[PDB]
Amino acid sequence: EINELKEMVKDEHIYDKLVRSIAPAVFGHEAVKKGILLQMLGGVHKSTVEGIKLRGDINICVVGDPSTSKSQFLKYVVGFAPRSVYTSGKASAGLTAAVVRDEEGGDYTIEAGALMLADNGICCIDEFDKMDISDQVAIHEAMEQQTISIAKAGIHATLNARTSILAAANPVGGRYNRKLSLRGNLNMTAPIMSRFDLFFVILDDCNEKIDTELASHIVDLHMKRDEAIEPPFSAEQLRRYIKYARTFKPILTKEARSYLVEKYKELRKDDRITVRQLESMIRLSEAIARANCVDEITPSFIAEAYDLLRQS
Amino acid sequence: NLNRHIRMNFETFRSLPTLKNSIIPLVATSKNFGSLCTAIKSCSFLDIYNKNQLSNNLTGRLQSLSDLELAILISAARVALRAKDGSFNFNLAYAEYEKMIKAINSRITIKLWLKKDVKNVWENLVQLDFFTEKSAVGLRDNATAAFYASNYQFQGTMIPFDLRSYQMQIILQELRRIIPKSNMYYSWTQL
Repeated sequence: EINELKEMVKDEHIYDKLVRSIAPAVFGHEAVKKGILLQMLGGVHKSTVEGIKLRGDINICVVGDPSTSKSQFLKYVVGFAPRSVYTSGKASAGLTAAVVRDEEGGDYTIEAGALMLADNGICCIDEFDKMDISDQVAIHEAMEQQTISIAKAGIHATLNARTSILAAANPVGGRYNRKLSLRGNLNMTAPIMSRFDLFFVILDDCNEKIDTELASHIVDLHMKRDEAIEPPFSAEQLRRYIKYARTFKPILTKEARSYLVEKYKELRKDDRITVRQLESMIRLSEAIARANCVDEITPSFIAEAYDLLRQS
Repeated sequence: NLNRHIRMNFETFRSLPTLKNSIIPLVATSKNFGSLCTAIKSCSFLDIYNKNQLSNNLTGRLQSLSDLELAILISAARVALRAKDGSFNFNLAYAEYEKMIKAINSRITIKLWLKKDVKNVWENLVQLDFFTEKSAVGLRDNATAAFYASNYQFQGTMIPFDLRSYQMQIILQELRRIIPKSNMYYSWTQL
């Protein structure tokens, strides 16, 4: 196991097979695969110089037109990640850990539900826009501070729940129009729109050269265990690689901070963008440092994250 | 082939002096006897002739433009698809153009031009008739109707250059069929 891990950390083309091996059943969409691969492992959350914990996790949300392969990732995470709870979203307090009574003392206990079931994992919510207002403000109360609060029968109890929301949303009309902004098309309020590190917009049209390849891949997949789907390496070493990169704990330098202030100015020159998107790209930097297994981070690997933010 | 190409003239024109026009250079371009007989045997000159009669109505207008002039017009239709009448200002073009540019570099080195220079490219585009003014009756029929339009002081000149509401001559969806896929802006023809 360590003979496979030391062989896999000494090469140079690991990340390029990792972005095409995190979802081998999906044709195209390297940016969505990049965010899904960097959304499994987080970083630098630890402790603030004062005494309060910060949001060191990566929030990933996918949007686009109907009949795409964006739910396939949703079906992959839950079939591969052990710390992964999937919910239908439309058919959903439960999300933010509901309260149920016990008759001994007529006392309450807090069921995790979708929100607290996973620990250092990915909670994936399909159909995020057909949910109500109560579970979405419970998600917002669970997201401002990495904790969830339950107030019932006179007692108040809050607890540390760490989750990475994988939100699958759709527009109000389904078809994504390039006419306006993301806010009027997503149809949800600003606060619940905030604390999200990366948005993935997928638009489709008639482009025959990649479309014929996609349809051929779909009809070639429809057979008994085809080799077409096959990745460059299996998940057997990828699980221990995820765990080995998880126990690494890397840190930033001065050149990265000097390039980061100019990158935040470049992201704010496009203008909403505030401190939360800066925190999202800071948290994605140590995740890509852990994925490439480099300790002290250089700004050239943060340049790919800058290009990923520019691509969105 | 001569009998083949006469069939085409029967189809679209069905008029003899159109075809009669084509033969006049074909029989004067020969210099010896035997070349002329091959010319009416080949009729390849009729291809070159129908090439030249076609070469700058609308398509060869489009093929004979540089990289920027395509890129302005490609943005000019993607604004034009949004509004209901299809009209679009110069600021909506430029803004759209800038947004389009802010996508090519981020997916990879292309000189984004200024404001003060696109006007020089915008001048040729309106006199290449790829755009029209919104309410502009082009040619009057007779003299005294044109003379009644000359005395009339206009309002569109009284709003500035960058706000004359220019509309579209060549629609966005038809650009995809003519622009080859080898060009980088082919992803922008379709929305």
